[PDB]
Amino acid sequence: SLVSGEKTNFNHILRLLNTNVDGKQKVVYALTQIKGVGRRYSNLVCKKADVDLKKRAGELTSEELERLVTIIQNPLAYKI
Amino acid sequence: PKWSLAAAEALCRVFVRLLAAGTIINWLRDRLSDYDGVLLSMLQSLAVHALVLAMAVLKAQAQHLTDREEAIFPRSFFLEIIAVVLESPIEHLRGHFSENFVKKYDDIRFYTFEAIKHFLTEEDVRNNVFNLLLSIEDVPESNDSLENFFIERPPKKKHPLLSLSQHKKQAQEAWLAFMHLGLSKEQRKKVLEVMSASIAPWFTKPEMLMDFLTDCYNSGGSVSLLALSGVFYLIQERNLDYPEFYTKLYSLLDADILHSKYRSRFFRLLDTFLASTHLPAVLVASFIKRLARLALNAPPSAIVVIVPWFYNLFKKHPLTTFMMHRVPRTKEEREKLEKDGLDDPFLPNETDPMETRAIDSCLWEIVQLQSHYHPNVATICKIISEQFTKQAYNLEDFLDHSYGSLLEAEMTKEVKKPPVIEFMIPKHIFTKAAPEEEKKDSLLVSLWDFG
Amino acid sequence: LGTVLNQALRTDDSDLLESCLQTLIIQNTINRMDSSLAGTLLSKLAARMHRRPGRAFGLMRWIQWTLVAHGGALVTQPDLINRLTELSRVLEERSRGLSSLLALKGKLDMLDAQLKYRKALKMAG
Amino acid sequence: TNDLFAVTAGPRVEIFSIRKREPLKTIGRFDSEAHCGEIRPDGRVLVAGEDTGRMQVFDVGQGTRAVILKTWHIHKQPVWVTKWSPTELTTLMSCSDDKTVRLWDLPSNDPTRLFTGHTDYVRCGAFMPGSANSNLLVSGSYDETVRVWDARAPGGAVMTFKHADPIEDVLPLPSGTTLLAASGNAISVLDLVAAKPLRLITNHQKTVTSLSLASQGRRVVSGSLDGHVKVFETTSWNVVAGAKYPSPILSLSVITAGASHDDRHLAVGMQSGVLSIRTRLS
Amino acid sequence: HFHQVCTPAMLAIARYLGQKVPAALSDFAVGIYLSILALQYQDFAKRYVPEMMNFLLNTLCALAPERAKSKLGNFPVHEPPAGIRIKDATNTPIRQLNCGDCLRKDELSPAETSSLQIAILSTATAILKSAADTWHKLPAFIESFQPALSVAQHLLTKPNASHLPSSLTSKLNDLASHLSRLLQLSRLSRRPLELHHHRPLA
Repeated sequence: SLVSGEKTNFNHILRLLNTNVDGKQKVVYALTQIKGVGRRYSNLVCKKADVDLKKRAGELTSEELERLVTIIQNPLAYKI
Repeated sequence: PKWSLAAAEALCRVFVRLLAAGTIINWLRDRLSDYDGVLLSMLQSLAVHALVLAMAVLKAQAQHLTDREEAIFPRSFFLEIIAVVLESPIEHLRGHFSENFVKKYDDIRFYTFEAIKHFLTEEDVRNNVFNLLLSIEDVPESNDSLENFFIERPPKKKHPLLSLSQHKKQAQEAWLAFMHLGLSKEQRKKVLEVMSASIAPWFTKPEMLMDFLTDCYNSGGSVSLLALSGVFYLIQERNLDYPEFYTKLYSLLDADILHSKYRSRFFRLLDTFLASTHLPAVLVASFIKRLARLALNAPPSAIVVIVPWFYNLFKKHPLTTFMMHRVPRTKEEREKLEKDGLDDPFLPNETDPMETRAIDSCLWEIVQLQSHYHPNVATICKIISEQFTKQAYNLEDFLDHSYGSLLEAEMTKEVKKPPVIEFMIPKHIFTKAAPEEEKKDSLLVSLWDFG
Repeated sequence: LGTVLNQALRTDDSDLLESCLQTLIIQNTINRMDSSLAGTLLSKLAARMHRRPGRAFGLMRWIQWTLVAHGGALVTQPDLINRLTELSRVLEERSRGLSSLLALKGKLDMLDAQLKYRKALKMAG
Repeated sequence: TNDLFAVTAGPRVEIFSIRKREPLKTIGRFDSEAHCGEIRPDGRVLVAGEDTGRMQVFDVGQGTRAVILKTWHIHKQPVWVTKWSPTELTTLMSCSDDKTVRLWDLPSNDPTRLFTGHTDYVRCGAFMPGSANSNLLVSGSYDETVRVWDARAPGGAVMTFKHADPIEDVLPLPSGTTLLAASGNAISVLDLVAAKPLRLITNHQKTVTSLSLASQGRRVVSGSLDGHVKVFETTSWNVVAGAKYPSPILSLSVITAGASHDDRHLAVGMQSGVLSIRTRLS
Repeated sequence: HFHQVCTPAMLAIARYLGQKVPAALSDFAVGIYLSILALQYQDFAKRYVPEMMNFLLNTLCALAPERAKSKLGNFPVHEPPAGIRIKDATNTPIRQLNCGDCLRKDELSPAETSSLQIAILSTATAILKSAADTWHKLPAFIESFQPALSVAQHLLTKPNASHLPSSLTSKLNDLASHLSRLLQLSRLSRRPLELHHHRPLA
């Protein structure tokens, strides 16, 4: 009768650097949903970010969310 | 005794130099024994600098009072240092000892724990050692997370001082010694407060905490509210149970918890316990209805906590929203209900929450609490009244709210926006009758004599 | 650790059994624990008696204190005598050699005592 | 005969190979969740239910095939369990979490039948094994109630047993006589021919998560939030054996090989997101 | 609805009302004073003060003629620490409360304490009567005034009516009859809730 639901709340709106509205479709679909960011560049971001593509939005904890945030602010000190 | 202290520190200097360098050796060690006595005196004297001198010569003893490479230092003499530290009334001595040495070094931590074990094996000193155990807070995570030693990082590679399980074992033995000699009521309270964060992690096997915690938890009341944190801790880490958990919580939540100071931590445990997945609608409706009847007597600084949580529970289960909106379906019961008003089938003071009939109740509590003297409380029930737009209301923006917070809010408002006043003031503010003005008197004057 | 004991023995745990057996508080736990669970304990400690007979310092004191606190449990439910009856055969295998296990020591312990002397001749030498 | 079996953990399902013990194909075509993946015993079509209340049904070959056949969103409320009929190739059941249990045939776009009667969260249910057990369906709830309905009379339950615990799991015996109802730390065997309870058995601290049938319809296994897996007889129902897992488990099944249904291996799915598979080979 | 000065004073009443487990009859009297103050604050804008109702029922049980035994509301019953409760003084009549009662007296005479406690009880009866009058609306009426009837009939018991005079007995009987009549009113007027009868958008 006591089953932990520490992950079941995921299907909701997320705020980001430009948009405040973001549901869950895919990690690369959300990063394409971000304005000015395309599909292949988004694939580059996730492979550099070590975040697994198989996962979805809402499945991602704080430090790696903000890691994606930092590496979408700066694309140069991380090599490109 | 300042020149005595100067002679003492120069004596430590020449002692560590003669050790680091190296029929006569008997007196050469007699010097060090009488110096142990002299350092006991200078520690009972400044005492902080004498303690620095003590740790320095303890390092020198480990370093060069042996023929092996193995740096053994006197556990006995260190235990005497431990005893005089815990017996001396100098709180600054104890603070310097804790911060500068024990909060830094793992050798000092472990051998301190074993010295505590012996020293408590053999009330003021109880409170001193208790405050030191409370001063030790952080738990290392791994054997390579230990990674700092005052003396002799061992090349054994299976050393007990190298093994993190032995450190938790020795701290655990010191803690078992303290609890078995028995601690005060308030000491027990502080342990039950800070247990799950810095004590219950420090145990290899906290199952004796399972026993003592279920004791002080079935005792009842505020101590059970404090003990619930450790019960949930053990349920997470080493998943032993309780027979009927949610019914025990149903009995546990009562009138005075909304005025308790530990209600914030309790509410956080409440949110995760009712944020578990496999819960029935009758059970969550039971908890909602009881906390509603309690909200009829709650502080506003607790109402602001409880009702966004109500919003989230209505989100996480939509079937209980007939307590939000119950439509009579048939005109027959419509006629019966306009004939005689509906009675609440909710059974207060009922034992088991799954068999309380909070199903088919309604939240007349919140439709009344809408008319509250506080405007943000009026709005925080109005969010229940209006619409379910937002996906989630976080609880950290409503916990840690008190009347202090509300007063500093109204104080951190503007110094004055141009306000409004009540016009046509009666002159009969304190007049008992005022029967020629036809204005009804102040009831405070009608019930309080002013003469 | 009495509720820990009770939990372990009514789900048939061995790890939690081992957590209680690794550790005075023994007295506390058994005067805490219950009755039919004490019979279950007695049965599987008999299993332990058979399968590993090394140093007995802990668990044979444990069955002492078991029969102290709830030894009268198994007269009030006596039908499980084979709980006790199966102890009642292990004990006499456990005493076979005691027909001559003191005949072990005395000839040997003198030979011990002879080296205590042959040590004593030499550390002064 | 197949090498196919499917798991779900969160919003996706995952069919796995028996042979290589590997995730054969992952399916994330579900909107919110995936409460139970179930493949028709023919062995090519899966059906699952999300937390949005929708259920999907779709076909798969032997690789990565995800061709969506049909779906339904009529529950308007989370559908927890659904099951094919072990006899027909056409009809299924679905307990939705509200009160509703209902019967569907794959041709139309409407449910063939619908039973009510439950009151709290109804979260388990299945068909009735037996040749004579033609049209019969059991479902257990959080209302401490199990109810069995005949299909020909869509009135009330043909029978209903009440426990003192929210009933965690349900399954009947392939002989067509009795059923085990898992309620809390205790599970009750109850006769369905005379509608009488047979025996309550508990050996658990925490509530049993999942129960299952073993070797030849011959041994039952129970798994509890104590991380606890137990095996019992089906004649004496005594404690036969058991093991422990480092997390509170949530689901379990031992799966077989083929003809004679000799068991291959156990897979248990835990709270900490681990499907362990202990294998015995002959 | 909001004032930068007025309702912060209501918040001050809330603090010293919900808090302050009373340790003296001066604390009893100042609680009564701010109770009638919050009455005046919340008259003809009928908002709700749970701290007020809590402290009212709390002083009704804390004047403790026999004891607060069991099943008395969901308000926190506290203890009269120095025996702050009425004794068998049925002859000291009621009187009207004064600001001198805001001064502590440890040398206080038992006759003065009995007259003061009986005055506190009569004034509290008047407070509960006026509160029922101004709060006959607000459909949690039954669920907020059933403990009032509970403490009422508990003090209407004979081991408490022995210590109470006939004046306090008649006051309490009038309050009990009025509260029963109003509970019948609120029960006949009680309806289920249909909150979000939402107007659908185009």
